[PDB]
Amino acid sequence: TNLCPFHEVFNATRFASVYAWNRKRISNCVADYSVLYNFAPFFAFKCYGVSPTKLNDLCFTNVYADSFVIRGNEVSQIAPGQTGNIADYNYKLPDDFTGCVIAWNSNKLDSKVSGNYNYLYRLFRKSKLKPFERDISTEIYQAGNKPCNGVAGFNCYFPLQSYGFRPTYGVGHQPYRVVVLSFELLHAPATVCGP
Amino acid sequence: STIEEQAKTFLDKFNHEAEDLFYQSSLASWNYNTNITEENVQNMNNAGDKWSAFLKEQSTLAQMYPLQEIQNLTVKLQLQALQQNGSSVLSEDKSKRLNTILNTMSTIYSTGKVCNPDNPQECLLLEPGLNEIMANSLDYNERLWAWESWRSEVGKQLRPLYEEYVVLKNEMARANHYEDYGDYWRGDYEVNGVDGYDYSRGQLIEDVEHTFEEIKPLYEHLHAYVRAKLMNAYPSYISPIGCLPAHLLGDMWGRFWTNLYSLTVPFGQKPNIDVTDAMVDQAWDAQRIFKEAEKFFVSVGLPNMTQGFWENSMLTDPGNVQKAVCHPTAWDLGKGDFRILMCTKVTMDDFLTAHHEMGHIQYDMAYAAQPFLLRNGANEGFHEAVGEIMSLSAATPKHLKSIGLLSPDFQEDNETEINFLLKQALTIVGTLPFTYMLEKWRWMVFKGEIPKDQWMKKWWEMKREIVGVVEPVPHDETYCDPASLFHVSNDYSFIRYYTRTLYQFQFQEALCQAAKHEGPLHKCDISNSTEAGQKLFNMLRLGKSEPWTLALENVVGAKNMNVRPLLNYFEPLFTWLKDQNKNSFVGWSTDWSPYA
Ligand SMILES: *[C@@H]1O[C@H](CO[C@@H]2O[C@@H](C)[C@@H](O)[C@@H](O)[C@@H]2O)[C@@H](O[C@@H]2O[C@H](CO)[C@@H](O)[C@H](O)[C@H]2NC(C)=O)[C@H](O)[C@H]1NC(C)=O
Ligand SMILES: *[C@@H]1O[C@H](CO)[C@@H](O[C@@H]2O[C@H](CO)[C@@H](O)[C@H](O)[C@H]2NC(C)=O)[C@H](O)[C@H]1NC(C)=O
Ligand SMILES: *[C@@H]1O[C@H](CO)[C@@H](O)[C@H](O)[C@H]1NC(C)=O
Ligand SMILES: *[C@@H]1O[C@H](CO)[C@@H](O)[C@H](O)[C@H]1NC(C)=O
Ligand SMILES: *[C@@H]1O[C@H](CO)[C@@H](O)[C@H](O)[C@H]1NC(C)=O
Ligand SMILES: [Zn+2]
Repeated sequence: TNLCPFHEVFNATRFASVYAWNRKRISNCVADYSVLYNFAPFFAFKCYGVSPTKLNDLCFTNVYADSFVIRGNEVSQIAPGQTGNIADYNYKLPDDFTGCVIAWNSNKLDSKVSGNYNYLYRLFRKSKLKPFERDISTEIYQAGNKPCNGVAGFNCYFPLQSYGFRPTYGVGHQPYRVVVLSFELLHAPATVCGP
Repeated sequence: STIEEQAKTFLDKFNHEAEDLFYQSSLASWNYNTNITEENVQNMNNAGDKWSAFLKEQSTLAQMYPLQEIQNLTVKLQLQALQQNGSSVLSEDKSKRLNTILNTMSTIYSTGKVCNPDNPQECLLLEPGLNEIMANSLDYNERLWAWESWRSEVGKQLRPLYEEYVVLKNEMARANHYEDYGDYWRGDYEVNGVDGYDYSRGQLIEDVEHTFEEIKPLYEHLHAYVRAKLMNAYPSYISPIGCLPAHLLGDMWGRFWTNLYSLTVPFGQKPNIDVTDAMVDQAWDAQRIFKEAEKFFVSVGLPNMTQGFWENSMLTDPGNVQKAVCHPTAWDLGKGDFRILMCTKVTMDDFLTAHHEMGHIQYDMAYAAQPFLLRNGANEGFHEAVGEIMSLSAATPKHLKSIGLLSPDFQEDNETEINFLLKQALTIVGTLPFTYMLEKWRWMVFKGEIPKDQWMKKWWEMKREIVGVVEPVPHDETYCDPASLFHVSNDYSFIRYYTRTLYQFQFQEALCQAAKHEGPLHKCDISNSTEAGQKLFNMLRLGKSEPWTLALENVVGAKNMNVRPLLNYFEPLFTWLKDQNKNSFVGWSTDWSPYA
């Protein structure tokens, strides 16, 4: 009856930092996945355990749309079994990831001449992330064997770093908005469909 | 938590902050050099200040990680570069004094001027006034006046400053655990901890001297031919067995003999191949020139220019009110931004310069994936050698024929090939004894082998002995003639111009071997050969990450700098010069001088 709010996720004025990625639960609506064919570049559109061609052929218990911003080189890390700063410490997909990854260049929106320091990412962490885990802590990373006392200094770094997007950066360093549609399959009425 | 992983993480932080801070400094420098205002100067210095202060802060923090504790050579290389970027080694008082001296000598060189003896109101700077006389005037006395006035007026000011500069730079070097400042400079070629690729600082002296011996036959015949031609034009001023007077060499110091071509041209009846006319005929512009240069690098397998290159670069003079520093330079700002600043005119000179500067960009793009601290040529001579070989290939008549600027009508006779090699030898070969002899004098002064009261005595003994050049006027120790050259008074190493010259012909012979070129090496074009492009790329992507000896091997199959490819390039001229000097005295006598 009522269309799924994909506009709210893809057309958001400002995306979340990848370290504090945004999750929107999609439920109880008709899903015109077709309307996604907007934001024409769609620099990447890769689905897993499922095919894009006629995606409307399915029914799921729940859909999760994860949104964040990274830079061009790191889009390849948004994929199962990938490795690197983003996949290790910010947003990790599982090995058997069932869903899709959509990313497009937002250099016109997320870049500034003076540098856009709104978008951050996690640079250091004691360990890797579990799939779909989120760490938003701002505790000082300890590199030495001495305690940091909640302030950055020698061998003690603030764990979160900025991209500083500028419009004249190369394609690899330009900002890209990313959406990760996860498709949940449980033993439940499976109330997300639509022709 | 080992002290190696703490350094791994310290470099992690450093790289990410450095690329952001370096970009702001690089872009502020770009905006000044392309749009000269009082405001853009402020930003350029402010961003440059925060970049320097960031580095000095990080050099201090990098020195807290003992280098010896790191097994990983990549990490050890990066920390070493950050720690030796520390001149927090002298006291604050001597550090302040040394910078003051460096600025004073720089100011004297850039602002010093001499005034004409007839008219004490008409005066001239080095650039553009005095250089104009040294490159164009055929008048003995006008050349003698400018040569002596520069040294006796500006050089004498620099003499006491250089004496204190030598002392403090040596104190800086000794406290950094080098023998002297010359030993410090030779550290750019040093390699440690890699078996079969090591290179010591003392080895550079021996390899420069060993290779220079093999140059002497070619130089002595070039010197003999040039002297014989100059004697015809200046019969009363030049001895047939003496050294060449220092003010008759084509520029202010004789660093290059390029401007002697008009008086020394072997076959002056033939033209120089100049496609400047054909380019204007076909209505080329700067865009077409750089599109053609981009096509050249694609033809060997290298990638084309990024989209931001065409958007952000300045390939023409903006003219009108907006002034720009028009010196052709290639910019690697970081974060994928690559630019070329060039006030291009539609000339063959600028068409070649485009290929040279785009060669720099190709090197910049190839090692862009390396860590920030390893994004440079393998040593100081690599980056310039890469640029030179591109203008070598693009200038050959084969390449000019294929791109349609030189019709198949033009037949290359053996005499334009001798005219071409003579002009090349005047620049490429004539500078090698000059470059070697100057840096040898500086190395000896820093080592303390030349006392202050024999500085100018030994400088002119070595000029006569090694370069075959004699001063036209005696100079006591109130002079400082080395400091009359930019690189000496502005604190730059000079041996890079010798090693780069040898590398570029080592590169070209290897790339032409991969391109299956048959014929003299000077006729070679590596266009349309992807094996040559691949062979070059394997070195380009290394940057500073591997020893320059190994990076050299990935191109040419040898671990050390070699002079044979240079002689191979100039062999046709060498056989002609030996023929030409049949009835002329080859060599020179050090005791003859033009001042009786
Ligand atoms: C310390 O380093 C600075 C800057 O070098 C930069 O950082 C390096 C790691 C590498 O990335 C370089 O490409 C960078 O340029 C040196 O400053 C430069 O000095 C030269 C001449 O001395 C000058 O032409 C440059 O403009 C300077 N760099 C900038 C950004 O203005 C400095 O010389 C080094 N100090 C010592 C003591 O070695
Ligand atoms: C020195 O350390 C570097 C890492 O800084 C090593 O290169 C990396 O090796 C790891 C293996 O654990 C790979 O995951 C990386 O892809 C490599 N590259 C980079 C840029 O990290 C290198 O192998 C080490 N050398 C020695 C001899 O141990
Ligand atoms: C150059 O800078 C001045 C400000 O100092 C500005 O008025 C002018 O528009 C600038 N020109 C360009 C091409 O950026
Ligand atoms: C040249 O640049 C374009 C930019 O779109 C790129 O697609 C192409 O692969 C590059 N190489 C060639 C040979 O065109
Ligand atoms: C060019 O070749 C001719 C014979 O083909 C020869 O006589 C002449 O000397 C050659 N020129 C030079 C400079 O060697
Ligand atoms: Zn260059």
